[PDB]
Amino acid sequence: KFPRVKNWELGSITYDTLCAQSQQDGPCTPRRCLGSLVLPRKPAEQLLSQARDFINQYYSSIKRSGSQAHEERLQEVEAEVASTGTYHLRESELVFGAKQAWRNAPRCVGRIQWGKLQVFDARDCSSAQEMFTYICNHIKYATNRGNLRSAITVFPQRAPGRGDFRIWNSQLVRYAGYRQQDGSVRGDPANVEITELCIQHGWTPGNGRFDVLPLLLQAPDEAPELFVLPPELVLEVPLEHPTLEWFAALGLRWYALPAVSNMLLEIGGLEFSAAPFSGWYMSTEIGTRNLCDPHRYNILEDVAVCMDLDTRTTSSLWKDKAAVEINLAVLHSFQLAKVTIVDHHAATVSFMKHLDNEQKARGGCPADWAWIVPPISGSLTPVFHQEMVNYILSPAFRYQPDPW
Amino acid sequence: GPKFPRVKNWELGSITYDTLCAQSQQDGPCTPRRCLGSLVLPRPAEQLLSQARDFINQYYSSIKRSGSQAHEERLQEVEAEVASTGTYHLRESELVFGAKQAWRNAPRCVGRIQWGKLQVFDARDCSSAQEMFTYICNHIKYATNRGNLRSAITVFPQRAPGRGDFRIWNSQLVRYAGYRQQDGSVRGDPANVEITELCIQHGWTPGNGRFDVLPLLLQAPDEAPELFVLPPELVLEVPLEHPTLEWFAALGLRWYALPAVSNMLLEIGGLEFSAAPFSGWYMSTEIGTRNLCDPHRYNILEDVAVCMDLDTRTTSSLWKDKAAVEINLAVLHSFQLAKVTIVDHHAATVSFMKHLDNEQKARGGCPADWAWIVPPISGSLTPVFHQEMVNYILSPAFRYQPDPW
Ligand code: HEM
Ligand code: HEM
Ligand SMILES: N#Cc1cccc(CNCCc2ccnc(-n3ccnc3)n2)c1
Ligand SMILES: N#Cc1cccc(CNCCc2ccnc(-n3ccnc3)n2)c1
Ligand SMILES: C[C@H](O)[C@H](O)[C@H]1CNc2nc(N)[nH]c(=O)c2N1
Ligand SMILES: C[C@H](O)[C@H](O)[C@H]1CNc2nc(N)[nH]c(=O)c2N1
Ligand SMILES: OC[C@@H](O)[C@@H](O)[C@H](O)[C@H](O)CO
Ligand SMILES: OC[C@@H](O)[C@@H](O)[C@H](O)[C@H](O)CO
Ligand SMILES: [Zn+2]
Repeated sequence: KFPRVKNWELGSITYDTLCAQSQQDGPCTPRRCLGSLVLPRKPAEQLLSQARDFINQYYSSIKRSGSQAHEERLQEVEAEVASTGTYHLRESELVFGAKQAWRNAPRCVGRIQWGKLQVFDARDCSSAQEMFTYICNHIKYATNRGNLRSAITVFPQRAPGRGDFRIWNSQLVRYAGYRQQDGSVRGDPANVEITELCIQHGWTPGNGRFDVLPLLLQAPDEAPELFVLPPELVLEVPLEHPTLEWFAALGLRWYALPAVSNMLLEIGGLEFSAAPFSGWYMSTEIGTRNLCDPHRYNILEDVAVCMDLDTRTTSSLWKDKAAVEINLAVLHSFQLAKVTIVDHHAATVSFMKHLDNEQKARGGCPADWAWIVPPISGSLTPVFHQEMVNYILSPAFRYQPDPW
Repeated sequence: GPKFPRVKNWELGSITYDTLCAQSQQDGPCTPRRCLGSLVLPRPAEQLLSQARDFINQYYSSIKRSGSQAHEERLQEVEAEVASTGTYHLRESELVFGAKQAWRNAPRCVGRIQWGKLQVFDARDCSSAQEMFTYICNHIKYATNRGNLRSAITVFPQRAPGRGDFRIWNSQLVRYAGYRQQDGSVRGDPANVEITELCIQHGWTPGNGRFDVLPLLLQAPDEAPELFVLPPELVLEVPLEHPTLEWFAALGLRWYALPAVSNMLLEIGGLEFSAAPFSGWYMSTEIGTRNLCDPHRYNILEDVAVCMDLDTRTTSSLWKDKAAVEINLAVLHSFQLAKVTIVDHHAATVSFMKHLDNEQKARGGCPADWAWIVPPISGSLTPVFHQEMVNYILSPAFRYQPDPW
């Protein structure tokens, strides 16, 4: 019923009772576990019950359950859904809802920060142009000259029988990938498709390894529009290494602001199809995944050769060695640039503290072990040895289909 | 698409569907409401017969004689045995098939490319602890092969109704002692504190080193376990040195050659073999990362980092990451120099991906525990990290069982 959760480094045991609050099924069944899969395979009373649950969450949060304001708010929601098939959140409710979705996000290692989130209400946006203004302000606010601050901008909710507000980019800041005549890629192979979409919508493309993509922004039932981010808004960090003088000569660099723009924020049964959020990077996202993944910049071999490692065989651990120096270069360069970043040891340590906080606060914490455990040096971090329970709580961030 | 889990590799973009999970007749710990896939240990003639029937069907399928006269006769013979005795017995080749299939079916083992090449030792005639010792020594000699390691399993008599189990009390045939100190610390391997004390309680005169090989506590049916010291010449060990860090040798670290699990229950057609030690060869990260660097194991990370003169006062120096790499390299280098079979985490995960493709074609899927398959260092540097995996319980199976004390 309630799962026993063991930490194998410390021998300590907890029991997750929070998971009983899950109203949504994930992909596992008793016959097989699908916990390693990245993506999911796929009226009024329903909305009304998700709404009431949410409003109840909110008033309990401000310690006013049963108050007249609480009972009144419930009747407003009920009156509105009964008449219109939908309802609208008050700004304070949206702010609470956004924080809870972040708190409930099982794949986020940064949730120790969940209570500190600047929420921009952009629900009065009626055009792609206005979306762009809102986005620019978000980036300006969040970047803060390198003293990064977590933020989310919330655009208008989905509505029955009209197109969604959507940001076509998967991140607000990302580098282009240009498919070359011989079928290689200059730039970021993860972004070949969005790059091609930008060009087809009139963007004049650069030809570098790190060309910042323009935004494709879509207002309901309209073709998406192209907007070039002003370069002065996009803070970037040149990569150099503390001891390897040759490393800077690789011409490598990365952007400061990690901002997801393709996810759906669901609150009280309402869905926000455009609600970009940003925090700050954990170094391995850049050093290990972005730069070392075989299907990303894939620079492992190049670095190892610069290090004169023996690439002929796997047992020299040339890959492990290069990867460490790359992550070290990312930490060093961000610190030298005074741009907020957290290494995977510090991050995982703070996540453990978060598990403890949430255990006392809520009786558990949904966590996806495969995502929380860093992509290098797994068992060198405390989260490796910590069992975790995964489940879906609402409010939630969800994946949604690419709008094209 | 099909009504089966869609499985994606995100590096290559390739898609398979697992149809093999349909053959699973045993529930795991997950439900639609929550995934417990990360938990290490999650919680009658009628039942025996259906399990037995199922395995006999598996056996005859594998020899391509499903539905044959010998198939139906074997089914009848098993039902009649269970009818008169309450249990039944495997033919020798059925045992070999079952032990191989249990290995093939093990979601947590990355070494499964080798599954067809397992030497199965039949020790179902064993009738004493002394005899178990002989069989185990023989296993260790055969499997070690002076450094050219060979996969093997030795199978002792099955669990019998109204008779005590054959049990090996040790969790591995070879493991190091852990001596609790008066200051509260542990000398040796902290993993082994309890078994070390049980050995002493049973009359073992304890050492006082960091790497004292443990004696075996062996239990024949309905008898107190008996203590047996392994003759040092049978236990191959490898002193650790580093290819370029000349001081690493001075740390006096070492590890044993033979990784032999000895406390898992082997289950085949409902028959339960409570003592069936098996052994392969190490993947280097088992020694280098887990045994030597786990905080609750030898915990040598800080020590090595200090010798490397790293900044252990801040996480951002990546001192743990650097030291861990050199320790893993020392493990590989030393085993290679000593000519003792070992496989690094890159070569092992590449072979497992090949194994996945083999099993996709052969069986339509492969049960795999992602958390265990992905190595504890350099995770996304290996191809298995980017491979989605479906986990389920197939039988024959290796299973955990409670410590006999
Ligand atoms: C403040 C510092 C933050 C850190 C250090 C952090 C860290 C991370 C990391 C390492 C991941 C794994 C992503 C990947 O590897 O693809 C992740 C995912 C995620 N984070 Fe955060 N995060 C932060 C802020 C935020 C904020 C402000 C939100 C929402 C308001 C958020 C919500 C999420 C969600 C929903 C995911 C899952 C993304 C996906 O599945 O693609 N995080 N986070
Ligand atoms: C031949 C070379 C082999 C390699 C490289 C290999 C590799 C591995 C590794 C790295 C693990 C993870 C164990 C841990 O991290 O605690 C494992 C687990 C396991 N292996 Fe193997 N293995 C090999 C041979 C075998 C054989 C011969 C068998 C049985 C006939 C076997 C059955 C198992 C089982 C049942 C587990 C799960 C153990 C547990 O959950 O504690 N393996 N293997
Ligand atoms: N769909 C999809 C899909 C599948 C796997 C990974 C993905 C990207 N994951 C998020 C990557 C990312 C990038 C920048 N920033 C952040 N980020 C910011 C705060 N927390 C995470 N996360 C999407
Ligand atoms: N019960 C239990 C339990 C929980 C976590 C880890 C554990 C040990 N896992 C096996 C370790 C191990 C040691 C030597 N050899 C092998 N081995 C040999 C062939 N394949 C794996 N495996 C047991
Ligand atoms: C197949 C596997 O689930 C996939 O590669 C996951 C593994 N863990 C991850 N962990 C993080 N933090 N980010 C990721 O994209 C992934 N990808
Ligand atoms: C808590 C977590 O499940 C536990 O530490 C697991 C993770 N993955 C593992 N993987 C392997 N190969 N061996 C292990 O012992 C573990 N331990
Ligand atoms: O080129 C488009 C891709 O970046 C995009 O499809 C992402 O894979 C997707 O949005 C999930 O991140
Ligand atoms: O010292 C006792 C332990 O080694 C023992 O309890 C093991 O943890 C157990 O047998 C499973 O590995
Ligand atoms: Zn699961």
